[PDB]
Amino acid sequence: DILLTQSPVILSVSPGERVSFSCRASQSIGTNIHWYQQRTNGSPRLLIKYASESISGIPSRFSGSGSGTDFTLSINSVESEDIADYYCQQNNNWPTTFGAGTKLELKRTVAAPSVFIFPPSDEQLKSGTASVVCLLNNFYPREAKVQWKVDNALQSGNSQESVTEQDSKDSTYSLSSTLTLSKADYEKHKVYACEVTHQGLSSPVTKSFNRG
Amino acid sequence: QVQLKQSGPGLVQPSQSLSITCTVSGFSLTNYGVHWVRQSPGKGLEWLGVIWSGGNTDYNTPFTSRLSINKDNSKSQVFFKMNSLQSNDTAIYYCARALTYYDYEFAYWGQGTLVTVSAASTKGPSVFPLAPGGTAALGCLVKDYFPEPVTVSWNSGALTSGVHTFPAVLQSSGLYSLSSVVTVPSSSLGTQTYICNVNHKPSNTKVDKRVEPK
Amino acid sequence: XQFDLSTRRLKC
Ligand SMILES: *[C@@H]1O[C@H](CO)[C@@H](O)[C@H](O)[C@H]1NC(C)=O
Repeated sequence: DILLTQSPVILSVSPGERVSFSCRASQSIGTNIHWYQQRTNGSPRLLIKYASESISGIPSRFSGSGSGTDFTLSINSVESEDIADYYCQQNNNWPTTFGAGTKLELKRTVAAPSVFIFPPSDEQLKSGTASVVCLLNNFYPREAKVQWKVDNALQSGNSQESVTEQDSKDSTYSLSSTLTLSKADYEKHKVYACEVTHQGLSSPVTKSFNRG
Repeated sequence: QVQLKQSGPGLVQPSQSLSITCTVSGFSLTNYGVHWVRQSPGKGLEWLGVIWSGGNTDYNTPFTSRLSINKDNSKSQVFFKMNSLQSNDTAIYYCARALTYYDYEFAYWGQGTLVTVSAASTKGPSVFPLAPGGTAALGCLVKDYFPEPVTVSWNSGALTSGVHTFPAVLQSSGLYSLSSVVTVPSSSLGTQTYICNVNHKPSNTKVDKRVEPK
Repeated sequence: XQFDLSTRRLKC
């Protein structure tokens, strides 16, 4: 089968900038290449067919060139809604094969997180488990530290983080940190604190509550 | 419009078979081919096979033995079946239609069916509330379900601005957990109702959780 | 990068 090599793996640019994706084929495939966009939780969307032919409904800022083994998808002025992965596909040789894709990331100005903390619901406590959630909302860039403390004791190993993909509108991330305790441990302690460290804060921000 | 609507996401036991139905509209199955493509961590996008207007089938080489594609033109339905799944067959499966009847440029896709190959049992989630400069945050903790995915929306789709639904994470228990938040004006907590609509299709668990200030 | 089933996005 034809191997398709896309590069780079990650592309980082700023809005309004031109950007280019590369796709190299393991042997000449003429102009038989198609390009796709995939957004968070999406199916692939066809952007360009046969190297350069345009697609109805696709913003004119998308174009492609190339022939033989070296192909290029271009975005002339990058928008925030372009945050996505991009894939090439060859169909000169059966079977049709796809590249491994390029991830597009957008730089923006530093944005401090808004921090919210949520104690476990009494409904969940009936089940014998306590989840304490800490929310870091709409920040940039992605690096952040969440540190949990219960009654001045540092928590380690009992929390998990999930981070959204980049927002398609404001280009920020959001993060949740969930501290999971047994109901017994939770009932034994009082002060639940989450300390958040990020580049957009001049000092760390703590949100906390006292059980009851 | 041209559309492809696939059957719901679900568990398949190791060495059992996977079955997906693609129902199409805005075109006739007698005029177009329907292709099947999958998307896995280990191999990315692979083309699997196709059934043509006239009923002929082509299967990609690694799948000739275990793949079968059928259809019912009158019902606008395409039937995908794959035998003896192993764990690296866990993937997102898609049906798709080309721009022209004989070609392979996929302009129309189904929403994809997330397929999990595992010997585990299906389990619906519990839903718990995450209770709330004039901006309040509130949400839903969607906990202890298998397999992926859950859909979550807010106020039956009417609330979308400010909504963040986090990627699910696998707990040590082997069950997933996820939170969905939204930010709103705190002055609106008095007058608006907030409900997260949780849907876990693999277990047919549908919950609407009202989230109030405690 | 690698495709992530939860988000359908590449993840490094
Ligand atoms: C799964 O395993 C088989 C046998 O090791 C291999 O041929 C195939 O490439 C694997 N599939 C994926 C999607 O990684």
